[PDB]
This record gives sequence, structure tokens and C-alpha cells, in this order.
Amino acid sequence: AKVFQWFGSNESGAEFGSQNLPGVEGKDYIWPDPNTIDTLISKGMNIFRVPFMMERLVPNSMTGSPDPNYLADLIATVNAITQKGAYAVVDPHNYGRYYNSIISSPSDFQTFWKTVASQFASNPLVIFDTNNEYHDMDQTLVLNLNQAAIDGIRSAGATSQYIFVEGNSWTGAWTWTNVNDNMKSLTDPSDKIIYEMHQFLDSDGSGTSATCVSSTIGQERITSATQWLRANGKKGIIGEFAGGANDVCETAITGMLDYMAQNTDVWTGAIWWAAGPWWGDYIFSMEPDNGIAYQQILPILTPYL
Repeated sequence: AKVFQWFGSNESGAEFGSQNLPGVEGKDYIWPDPNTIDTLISKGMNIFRVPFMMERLVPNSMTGSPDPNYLADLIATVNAITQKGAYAVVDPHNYGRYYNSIISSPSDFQTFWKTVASQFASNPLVIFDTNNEYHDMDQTLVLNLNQAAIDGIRSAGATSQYIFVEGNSWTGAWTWTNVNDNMKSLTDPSDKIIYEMHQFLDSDGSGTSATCVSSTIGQERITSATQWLRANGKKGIIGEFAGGANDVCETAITGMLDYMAQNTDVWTGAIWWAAGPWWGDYIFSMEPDNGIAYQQILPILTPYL
């Protein structure tokens, strides 16, 4: 019996080596492995978030044509997930920036999103994620970019799919009410907006240390976001979270997920950061069969699957 609408993992790799554009597949970046996705599906996960770079999918200008090879691999990855019945989140992992400059044109972003959504418009198990972790940019612009993405997606006939919107401050849950209130005004004719927040458990919330602040830091960092979602009649998802393979972090993870489980009127679930084939000894690797989080964290997550 699953606790949440969605529970699963990021499948990182296609966004690796971001300093090399276009970069070379198999050298700078790699796409997820469908066989290990299948293992995670067998463990009960039902959502896989797939980062990719906007510049690799649609080079030079975001209003242009896709790159055939990178698009073909995005398609193959999405279909490998959705053919099994799980959800695939299409994540342009771009921080609100394109060639390292803030995306200041909502109309250009809308065209990019019509291009992408057109490739997936018939697939109800695709979820479109407007952009990973907007940060250090104008707050009204972030609202307008999310709205332009929705408008482009729905304009392509992709009307069955959920859209994950992301806020400023690296879409952090703990910082949400301090900066992202204006995000409440987003509109969607399909009524399928989910507010995607990210939450890490180290001191600065960057998700770079295996050490968690305390055994309660996760549940603490999502309380005001939970109240904001409820007050505004919205639904949310934790689209990235992690903690180290240690007792304090394991307790923080369980406490945060147990809190979300008693607040499913607003929380639709959670997605671990991260699996993928090029993580090696990464402190948060969910990649079967030998990632540290796969071995040591997944056993504490099975109660939610």
C-alpha cells in the first residue's frame, strides 16, 4: 500500500559536465540505464525525474529545432519509464538560465516548452518540470517563466499531464514562504499544477554534505511550506531530497516523510536525489545495486512504497 501519490528517484546523468556544450555522449554525460530503473520500479518507486540540459536538447536558440541525437535519447528514456506504467519527469535542469544567462524572454521560453511538450503530448505519464531551481533572479520573472511554460505545454495539446512548477531560492521548501508567495497566482486550464520544492538537510541546505543538522531538520524545514500550500489551496511535491547514510540523517528523513504522510492533502510525494549511472561512490547514490543510498537508505524508504 503506497502512502503518497508519487515516490521515486532522480535519474541524473544527461546534465553532467554542464561546462561542455554540446558535450559528447559517453564522455561528458550519459542517459539513465533502463535496467536499473526497472529494479527501482520493482522496489515500488513510481516516478523518475530526468534532468537534461536545455542547450543540449535545443542548441543555440531555445526557439530553434531540437538536436536529433539528444532528443532521441530523451524520448527513449521517457518511454522506458512510462511503458512500465511509472511517471517520467522531464526536467530542463537549467536554473532559469540558458547559455549561462538568465532567461529574460517568457515568449522564447514558451516556444521552447511548446517544442518539448509536442514530443510527449499524448503520454499522460509524462510530467513537465518548468526548470530546475530558479535562483538569484527577478521574482516576477520566475512567476512569468513558469506561466509561459504552462501556456506552451497546454498549447501543444499536452493537457493530461501534471506540470511541476519551481520557485526562486533554488526552489527550497525552507525558504519558500520568504520569497515565493507570488507563485500562488499561476493558472492552468487543466488544473494540474504541482509546486515542486527541494529540501536538503545539511547546514546550508545545499545537499553537499552527508551530515544532517539534526534528527528533526527535515520536518522542521517543510512546516511553513506545508502551511503555505494548504492556505493557498495548492499541492506540492518534494522533487529532490537526500541525507547521508548515518543515523541522524536516517531519522531526519523518516521524520520528514512521516510528517508529509500526515499532510497528504497538500503533499503528493517525494523524489530522492539521486540515482543514475555515473555517480560511483557519491554519498547520495540511489543507483542499484551498489549506490550507498540504494544500500543504506532505501531500506528506510520501503515503508512508503
